[PDB]
Amino acid sequence: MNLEILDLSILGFYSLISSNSFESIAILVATIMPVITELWYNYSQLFALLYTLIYVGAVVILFVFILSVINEKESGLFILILVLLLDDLDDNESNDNDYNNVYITDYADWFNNYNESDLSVIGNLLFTEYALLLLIISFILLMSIIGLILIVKKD
Amino acid sequence: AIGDYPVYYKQPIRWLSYHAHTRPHVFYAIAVAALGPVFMMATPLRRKFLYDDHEPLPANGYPLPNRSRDKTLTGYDD
Amino acid sequence: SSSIQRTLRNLWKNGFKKSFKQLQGYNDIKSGRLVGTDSFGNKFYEVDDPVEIHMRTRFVEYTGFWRQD
Amino acid sequence: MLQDLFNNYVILVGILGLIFLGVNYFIVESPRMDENNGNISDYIEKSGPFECGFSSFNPIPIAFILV
Amino acid sequence: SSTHTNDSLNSSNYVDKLKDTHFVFENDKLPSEIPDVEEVGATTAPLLSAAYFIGAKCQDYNDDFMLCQKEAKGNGPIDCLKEGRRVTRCASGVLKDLNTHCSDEFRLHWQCLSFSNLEYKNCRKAESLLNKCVFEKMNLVKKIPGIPEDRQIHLKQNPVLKPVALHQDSEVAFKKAQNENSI
Amino acid sequence: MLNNLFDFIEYIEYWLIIVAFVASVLIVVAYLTVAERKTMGYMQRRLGPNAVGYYGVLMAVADALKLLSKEIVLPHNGDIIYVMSGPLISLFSVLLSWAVIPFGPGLSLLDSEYSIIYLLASGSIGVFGTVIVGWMSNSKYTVLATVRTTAQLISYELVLTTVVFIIALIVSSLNINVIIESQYNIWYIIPFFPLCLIFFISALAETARPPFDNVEAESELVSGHMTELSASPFVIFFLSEYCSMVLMSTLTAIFFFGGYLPFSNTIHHLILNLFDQHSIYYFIIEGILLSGYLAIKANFFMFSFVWIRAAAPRLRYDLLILFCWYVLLPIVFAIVVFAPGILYCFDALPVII
Amino acid sequence: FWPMTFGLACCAVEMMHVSAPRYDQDRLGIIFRASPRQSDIMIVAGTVTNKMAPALRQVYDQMPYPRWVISMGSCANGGGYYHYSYSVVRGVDRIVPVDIYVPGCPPTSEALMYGVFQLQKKMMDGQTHRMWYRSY
Amino acid sequence: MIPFEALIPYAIMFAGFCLGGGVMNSAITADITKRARGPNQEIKRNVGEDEGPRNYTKPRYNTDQWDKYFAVRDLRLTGSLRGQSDNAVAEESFKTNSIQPYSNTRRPWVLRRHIIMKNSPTKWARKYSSRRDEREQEIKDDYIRGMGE
Amino acid sequence: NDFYDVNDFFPVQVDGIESSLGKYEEFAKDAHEWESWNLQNEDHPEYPVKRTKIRHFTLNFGPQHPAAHGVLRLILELHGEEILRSDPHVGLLHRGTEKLIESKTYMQALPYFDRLDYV
Amino acid sequence: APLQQVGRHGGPNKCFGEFQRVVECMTNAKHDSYEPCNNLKNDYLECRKHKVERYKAFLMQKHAEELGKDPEEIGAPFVRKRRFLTSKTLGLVDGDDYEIGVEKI
Amino acid sequence: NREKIELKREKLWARAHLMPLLQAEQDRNVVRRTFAYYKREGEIMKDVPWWEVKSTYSNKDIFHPPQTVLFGKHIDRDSGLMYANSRNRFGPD
Ligand SMILES: CCCCCCCCCCCCCCCCCC(=O)OC[C@H](COP(=O)(O)OCCN)OC(=O)CCCCCCCCCCCCCCCCC
Ligand code: SF4
Repeated sequence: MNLEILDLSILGFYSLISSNSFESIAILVATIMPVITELWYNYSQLFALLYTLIYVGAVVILFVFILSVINEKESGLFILILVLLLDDLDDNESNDNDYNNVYITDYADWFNNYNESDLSVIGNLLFTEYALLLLIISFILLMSIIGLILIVKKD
Repeated sequence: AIGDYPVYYKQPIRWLSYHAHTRPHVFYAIAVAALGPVFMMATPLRRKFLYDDHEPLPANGYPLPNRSRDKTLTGYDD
Repeated sequence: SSSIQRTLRNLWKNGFKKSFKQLQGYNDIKSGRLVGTDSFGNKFYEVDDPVEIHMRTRFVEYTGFWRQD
Repeated sequence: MLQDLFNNYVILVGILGLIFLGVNYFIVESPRMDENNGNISDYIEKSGPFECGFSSFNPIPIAFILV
Repeated sequence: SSTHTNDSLNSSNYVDKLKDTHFVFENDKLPSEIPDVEEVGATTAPLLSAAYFIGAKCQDYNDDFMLCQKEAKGNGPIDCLKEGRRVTRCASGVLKDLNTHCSDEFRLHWQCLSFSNLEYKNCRKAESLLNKCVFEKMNLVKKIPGIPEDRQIHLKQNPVLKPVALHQDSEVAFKKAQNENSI
Repeated sequence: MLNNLFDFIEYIEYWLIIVAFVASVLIVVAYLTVAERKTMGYMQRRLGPNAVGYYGVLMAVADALKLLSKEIVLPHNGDIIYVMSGPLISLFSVLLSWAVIPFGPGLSLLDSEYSIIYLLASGSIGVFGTVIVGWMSNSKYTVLATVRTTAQLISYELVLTTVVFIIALIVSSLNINVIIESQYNIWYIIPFFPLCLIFFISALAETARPPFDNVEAESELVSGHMTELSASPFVIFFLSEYCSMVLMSTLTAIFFFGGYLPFSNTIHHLILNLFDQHSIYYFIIEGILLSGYLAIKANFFMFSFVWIRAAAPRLRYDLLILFCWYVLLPIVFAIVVFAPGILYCFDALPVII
Repeated sequence: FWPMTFGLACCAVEMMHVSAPRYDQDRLGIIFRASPRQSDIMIVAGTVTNKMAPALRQVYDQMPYPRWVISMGSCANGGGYYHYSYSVVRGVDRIVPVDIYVPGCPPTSEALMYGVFQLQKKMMDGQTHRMWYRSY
Repeated sequence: MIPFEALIPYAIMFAGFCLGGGVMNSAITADITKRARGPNQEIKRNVGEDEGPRNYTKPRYNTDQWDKYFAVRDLRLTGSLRGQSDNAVAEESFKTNSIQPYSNTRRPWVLRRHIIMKNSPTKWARKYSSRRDEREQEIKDDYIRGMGE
Repeated sequence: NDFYDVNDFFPVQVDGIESSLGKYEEFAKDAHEWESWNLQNEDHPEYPVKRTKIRHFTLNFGPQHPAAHGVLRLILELHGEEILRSDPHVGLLHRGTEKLIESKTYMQALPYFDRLDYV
Repeated sequence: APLQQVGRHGGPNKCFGEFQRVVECMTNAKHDSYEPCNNLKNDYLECRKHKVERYKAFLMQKHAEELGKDPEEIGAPFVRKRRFLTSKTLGLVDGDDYEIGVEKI
Repeated sequence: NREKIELKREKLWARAHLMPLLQAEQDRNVVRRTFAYYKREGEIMKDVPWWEVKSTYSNKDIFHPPQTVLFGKHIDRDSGLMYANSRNRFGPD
């Protein structure tokens, strides 16, 4: 009984009935949280946190910052339910039946006596192996800092 | 020159003092950050007068002896 | 004047019953020489401690336990 | 390693949240008990904005938006 | 590190639920033609205690097993099984020897490690007793390769990092031998 | 039945550990409100609440029971969502941040090499929880202090985040236990005294406590963002505010004052020398000492939160934004490069053991 | 017991002196709350002019139940000195129900505390949940 | 003049941390040690007359990827993730009781069930176009065609 | 006016608009749909922009404020956070002292003066 | 040449060894064409996805039905709950079916 | 910091000596399961004369263990609480 499915069904409903910009912002948070939680379990815990620190902590509270400076103004129920029920029939984004319905395993090895976190490897590669990517990204962030001022600052 | 803004290519010492009295948050911020590279470039003085570097950590798997297998190895058999 | 030295001295002289009455309405365990009671029954005390502040040298102990008027 | 203990903690806080919601709906005296004058929805005077008593009718600067 | 992998038990049962993880047993055994061997039956604390003593006694056999892997060219698990039994038998030799020669000092050490998060820095006193007893019965000396002799960490007289909580048995056994053996 | 009882506790003991843990935090949080008025009372030659419970001990419970049992003001008949999301998100955000604080060696509900990120990530959610309070619920006083609020706890979240990372850079670990256990021979108050001031200044501003208290600017915005809130929505939000004051007080002790580590190891060993290590009585006393060592340190900042409130006037809002960006940020971005330079110069790049 | 800072006139000075260190209303659990929503009492202190009376009703009606009103001083009680004024409400009881009247000009800081205590003695006499069982 | 009345709230806050620390330290240590006493409840809870002093085992923090393998190894040896056993030779059960987790490898539910997040040019090709599968089916089919020859 | 409100570059005379398939007037009755055929640029200072006069944020620093030393409806008109115009509304405490003194003696009028300033 | 397929600890992962033999085969000078390296590339994709191996499991599951074989007697016994890896199931001689401790290591 | 590096050096070598001992047992676990798989595959596909029993890897000089299995008995199916009434893994119930 995967309770993750129910939450998305709710979000798949309020997205269709969203009326004002309050609803759309709440869609973003209600999309991030199923992303963050399903990543905290299952695949990668490091990036479940890296989402919260950057997505919610930087952009989403900047979404609601600007939205307060924008505006605040202002089929039925059977069609919305019918749309969801037909949309819910197929939910296999892939079509490799063998790859979906067969489970696998990996065999652990004791060679890596130097156990380290996944972030240490990323730092060990992003700062040495792919330093150019890091230095270009710094350059892009420099462009934005100069870019954001010129657009907004009237003088 | 009662309170004139110092010229940076004429009075380097007095130009520093202007930004040390009137903009304290800028002058002393850079100075703390300046010690970073300054101490980094002073490392070759430490490698000869204070102590020598440690040996690198064995983070490359099991150290494999640079030889061939020993045929004569026996014992602990079946 | 507010430290535990004064409270413990006033706790021991008064006994448990009188002090626990002061720990129910007064919120400050105090002791003093009884100066008599009125017709209604309130007991009027005066404090001889050299530590009490200017306005707290005369107090009362009402007849009631839960409510004081 | 092993976060089953943390998982139960997350469940407990979530369950504890409803207890904050629900306890008021049960402890408070009903409208008829205090003055009966009206429900929250009906009592528009109470269920209205506060403006220091007198009725009234964020274009923030560039810098605040720029920060 | 603690990242969810597909090879060992993950963080919580919810992780197992999302992945529909099945923990599968195999009821077979090794085929008859593969000779049998008695696996080492020690847990984490005994091994961490005896990791260096296993190295001294089995140094020639650890290297051959790992050299066999390199010379197998990716076919290690099938081409180094005979070498794999040599390492297991030598490792069982040390655990048995520590059990019939230095049994008291051995348990005092790894029980200290179980008491202090398996960190080697928290059980120096229970380790100095074990090293002296092993050197007088098995000729095995702990050594950390790469650095000078007088810079090995376990010989530091005033280590900067000491345990927060002192093991009582370690202190009692140290003081019991403080005056008796080390007059 | 004793066979179905002894194993029954074996099926419920860890739930009780959390409940014991939950009550442990709430008791500190509940009595911080009482301790605030008392501490802020004598400092002002007042007395503080001493007539609600014996010596005023039952003062927080009176306020909790009073507020929880009031009429709840609602925009409509079934419009509870709007006046609950703001307080609930803020409460859960700071309640989940307690899953990482270790009461001793490995005495944390969550232990992972990403404790710092999880602690900082949960801080961001509470920031987003607060801006919901002043949103769309008319516009009289809550929406005035929501662009003001958001522009404050956004900016200092930069300075607070950098300070945390600079400490984590020194130990090369993001695990709070490693950070605590690595301060054995030194407390980061000695080398990083400027950071502790910067951390505490940012800790105050994030929680919106005075002097950086223009969120609920009492003389300017009545009750600030809580002027609409009443009864249970007020309790949840108010409880959210003080849990941060406990948490930020505890975090300061964890990072700069060594966490649960004893003040003196000589006294610490003498006390633990009296209890036999084979009886569980030793491990009850050990937890009390280490937690008490953390509590005394965390007490001083909880005292400091009230102390600063009783001696410093409020800071004008525009100078708050010009403060962190012009002053605190360049300093915190300079020690983030001063620290690696020194560590590498003497060949002391940290590792995780 | 969280009143609302509705100081209007010279009676408001005494309401501040209760919070002063000599009397320290905070010791009794009294914390003035500015907003009506957060305040369950409303100490109407000072003259209630006609120009204020409509505004006073708006502030009173916003207090969630339960709610009490204390009338301090002569002006709030029955008109006081300005009883014969063209622009003074003669007693705030024409506008909001009152639960206790504190007499004075201004009532001494102890008189207000006595008025607070008497109202407290009334609140401890509330029998709402027994009323449902026995009178309803 | 130290006001002891103001120090009363701090004493309870001091006891606030103690209750959490005292219970958590003693309960977690007590349980961990109890589960290492044996592979069964009949020996976990029964204090032995012939046993020595009880040696406890404090909880482990700052674990790494080896400890996860160690815990499973101890589980297959002594029926607990932190069992104690320094026998030279493991039991006969240890030979054939290895536990290997088999799990699925499907994409997160939010990826394939959000009304918006599941729509992209390449995701529609995966979901509604047979061109990817027709090619990748031939490799699977060649496995059985290339046996008899 | 009361409810809503309505140059540097040279005023450039351009007439005789033509396309490659006719004249401006030939397709005039059809070009309203074609947004690329409009002849009124939106950057022009003379371009007709009719916007309602939405009043600025006028917070009431009203009677129920702790900062107030009485009952002051300080009608503050602010754009952003700066102060544009302030119109204090005194009178919320006009007890009519000057009217009452005229009917009382010189000794009876003294207590009125202690009630002017409370401190 | 840039690294690909780096495991979580900084070294080669499971499928890097099969990736290197493709690169060595392609860039070698002895090969007239890339025909020799066709099987080496098929193994690398096999390592990452196991699609051919999963297909062989689909047939075995499908084929076991048509002969009436039951998965209870051919399949590999498994335990689905991590708290029920009991010492009796683990094969310990004295072990008993009580739940094992997985609350906190 | 210079202390934590020397301690780290000790920790790395402690695992270095244990690595051959632990990896040898792990190799015998992979070998057993690999042989156990082809014992299963041969059973099911015994009546197919043309079938070959071989791994899905074309390169035959590199050991690639299987990573798929056919699930069988649900051992903890009948489990309630606190007592997994585990079905007898070997043979019938
Ligand atoms: C802690 C949980 C608290 C949940 C509070 C709200 C519960 C209602 C269910 C919303 C969650 C479903 C996911 C969709 C996101 C919300 C989009 C939306 O339309 O919300 C509608 C909400 C209820 O109003 P309603 O009457 O149902 O709709 C018409 C309103 N004129 O009206 C609103 O606009 C919401 C007003 C409050 C907004 C707060 C921020 C959004 C909630 C963020 C935390 C919840 C995280 C998502 C949880 C569900 C995940 C699927
Ligand atoms: S009753 Fe007296 S003191 Fe009070 S407001 Fe009226 S004139 Fe002033």
